[PDB]
Amino acid sequence: GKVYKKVELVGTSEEGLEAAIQAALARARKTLRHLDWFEVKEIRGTIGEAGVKEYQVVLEVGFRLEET
Amino acid sequence: GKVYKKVELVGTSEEGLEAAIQAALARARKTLRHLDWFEVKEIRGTIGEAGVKEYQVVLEVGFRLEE
Amino acid sequence: GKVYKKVELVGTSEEGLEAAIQAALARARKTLRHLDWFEVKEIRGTIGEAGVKEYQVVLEVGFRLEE
Amino acid sequence: GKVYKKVELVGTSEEGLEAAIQAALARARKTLRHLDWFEVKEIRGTIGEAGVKEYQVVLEVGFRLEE
Amino acid sequence: GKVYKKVELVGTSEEGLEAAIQAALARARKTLRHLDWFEVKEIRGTIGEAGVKEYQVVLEVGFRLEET
Amino acid sequence: GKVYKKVELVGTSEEGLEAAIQAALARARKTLRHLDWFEVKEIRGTIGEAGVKEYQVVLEVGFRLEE
Amino acid sequence: GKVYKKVELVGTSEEGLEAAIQAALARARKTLRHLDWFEVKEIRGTIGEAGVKEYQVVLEVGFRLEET
Amino acid sequence: GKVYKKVELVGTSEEGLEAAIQAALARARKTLRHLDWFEVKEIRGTIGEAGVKEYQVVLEVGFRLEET
Amino acid sequence: GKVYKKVELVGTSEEGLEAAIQAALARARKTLRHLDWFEVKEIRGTIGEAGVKEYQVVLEVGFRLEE
Amino acid sequence: GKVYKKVELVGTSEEGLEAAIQAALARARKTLRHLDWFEVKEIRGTIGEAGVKEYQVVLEVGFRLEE
Amino acid sequence: GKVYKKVELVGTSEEGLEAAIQAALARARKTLRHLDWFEVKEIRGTIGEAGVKEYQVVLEVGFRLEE
Amino acid sequence: GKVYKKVELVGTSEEGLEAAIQAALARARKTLRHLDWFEVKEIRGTIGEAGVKEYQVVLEVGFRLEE
Ligand SMILES: [Cl-]
Ligand SMILES: [Cl-]
Ligand SMILES: [Cl-]
Ligand SMILES: [Cl-]
Ligand code: NA
Ligand code: NA
Repeated sequence: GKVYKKVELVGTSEEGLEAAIQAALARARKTLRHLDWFEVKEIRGTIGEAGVKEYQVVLEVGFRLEET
Repeated sequence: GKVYKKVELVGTSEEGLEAAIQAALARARKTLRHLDWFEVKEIRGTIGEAGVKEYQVVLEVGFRLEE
Repeated sequence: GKVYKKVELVGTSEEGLEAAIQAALARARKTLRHLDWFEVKEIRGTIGEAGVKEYQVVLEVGFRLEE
Repeated sequence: GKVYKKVELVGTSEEGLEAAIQAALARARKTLRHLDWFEVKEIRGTIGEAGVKEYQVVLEVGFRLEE
Repeated sequence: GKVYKKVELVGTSEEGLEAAIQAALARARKTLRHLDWFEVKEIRGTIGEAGVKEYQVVLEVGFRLEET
Repeated sequence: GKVYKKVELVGTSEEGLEAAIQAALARARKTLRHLDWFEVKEIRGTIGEAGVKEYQVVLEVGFRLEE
Repeated sequence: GKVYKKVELVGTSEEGLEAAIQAALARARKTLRHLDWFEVKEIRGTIGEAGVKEYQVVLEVGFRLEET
Repeated sequence: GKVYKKVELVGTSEEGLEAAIQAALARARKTLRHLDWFEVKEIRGTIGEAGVKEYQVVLEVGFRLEET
Repeated sequence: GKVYKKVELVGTSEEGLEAAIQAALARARKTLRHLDWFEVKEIRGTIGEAGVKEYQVVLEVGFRLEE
Repeated sequence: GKVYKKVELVGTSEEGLEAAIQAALARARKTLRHLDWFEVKEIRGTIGEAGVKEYQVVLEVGFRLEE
Repeated sequence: GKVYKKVELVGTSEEGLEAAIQAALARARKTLRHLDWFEVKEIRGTIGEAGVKEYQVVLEVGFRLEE
Repeated sequence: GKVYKKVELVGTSEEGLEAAIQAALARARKTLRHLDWFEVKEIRGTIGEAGVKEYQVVLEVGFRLEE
């Protein structure tokens, strides 16, 4: 029947976790069609003088493949 | 001694991770007594036109059992 | 030497596990060349009134990269 | 707002994997409402004179909770 | 064929691992029928002035379900 | 009390999962005594022109050791 | 070449995940030098009358070691 | 240099964990030479009317292989 | 808020599992303050002529940090 | 902020581990831009008459995506 | 169809990783026939005054079972 | 009675895996006494113009504690 594909991305953001996630999805939408779900694999980040510099969320984005 | 039980729930929310966790805890409080701790197992979600449709957090809720 | 690539697909089917795997592989053949092997990562599915609605097999497909 | 609950069951059958899964779902449908999805956690079984005696599929059944 | 259900419990005890396990099983038999097997998932505990305060054993208890 | 041993085998087959499992158990029966249970660890396979060429199921076979 | 060390901390906060993480990092910078990155290992918490009492984020903090 | 081999065994005992472990080692000593170490993989068991019927410890036994 | 630290120790003992855990906690108490909880990660050991030479339990010890 | 993508490759070589890794990176450089980091997931290989025939290293290559 | 067996070995060497793997495989050749592949499970070692004393590679060796 | 402690380090080197491990052990020897063993947890690295820029090996170093 239907077949999906999953790509692994790493969204980053200085705002927070949800922001990093949306950042990855926003870019995914530019080149991938039929985005359906995502799964968080890792949550990490860089440290600056004020604490967290950047949040980095590693996630898998699942999307439906078309006919051909 | 004391004995606890753990149940696995998946709280959802279009707002955020904390909201999804709270949603699951809110519902848990209605039928389970002595809620003590939770452990997040998975974080996933669905995608819509604006990006994240709903955040889904799989978590285990531990509570103390009576008698 | 030789270098391979692995892509993650999710084949579905209402018939069974083998069918879901085949579905994923059939679509893979359309856009990928030199498909060599697959590894099943997860087996899950949706539930309907008759039980299993659709079986969903998450798998990795390995194929030889050209050049 | 929505909240789901997952329970772990072990379906068994002498027929095969799919049958063992259906067996667990069939029994689940008797006491649980709004069955949505299932995840296979382990596949094991017992051995008899003719090979596989009984297939045993440990799976999680997710279902939606009423507010 | 037969169907089983597994529940996750945490048995505790100041005496030891075996005691913690038994404590969990003892309570399990008061509300669950047809207990067949258990599986240890975690072993943790709290620390007191004399070392271990209480042992905590997270385990899954498997029991057969009645077709009703 | 009693003691068991577990060996890891990989059964293969062009027909399906159950068949690959059976193939491993069939061969295990020829040199091992008191076979009791099995656990599936991995499910993988090779790809051919028609899709799945061979299904490969890695499993652990548990058997009682004699004293 | 360079060598790094990782320490495991648990930051807590009644506000949220990002806050818990920052709390851990804030304390980390008082005794550790050259903090470079962090990795979330677990997310758990305690439950109170209003739901989440406190969020607990277990994380690893990586920092560069000084050759001395 | 040296090469070791690991076999997986399941020791059982009604006494307790340590007992099940020793049970597996005792039998291992009968047919395997140069036993060096063991690693516990799983701890499970059966349930009887008095609680735990049998403890079952799944472990790997490592031993040194000889010349030929 | 409060911040904890976790250290990983491997307590040993020729007596048993509980003893090995205690051995690690005893030593921990000498240089670490505010010990709160422990988590067992691994259970292994060495083998001698009488069977188990020494039990080794890898565990993490969590304690609250000051200021 | 920025977004990265990770692809899974398997580099192979008859000489060793580093060589297999390099082989994967060499090929990755031909079609992927902004390669930043890699992570080794698995190390396996084939066996021949002289021992190791080919070393196979499965790794993830992370690279920055352009906007 | 064909059935394979996997045994777990631990090769050691003071020279390096590849050497430890080869050591395990060389001894394997002495008593096992039809060695086909290996999978590295762990990489550990002992420490001496000069740093690494011996590298120890835990691996699984797959081979075709006869008949 | 004996108690060990494990610390997690990340050794780096542009030479190779073994070198990165030695780098971590070398630095470890400067502040830690009774280094006994090490376990490799991850192998990763950075990518440069020529392929691997720097190998990074995350490992745990076990050492014996003084009573
Ligand atoms: Cl791709
Ligand atoms: Cl329940
Ligand atoms: Cl430290
Ligand atoms: Cl054997
Ligand atoms: Na948040
Ligand atoms: Na004990």
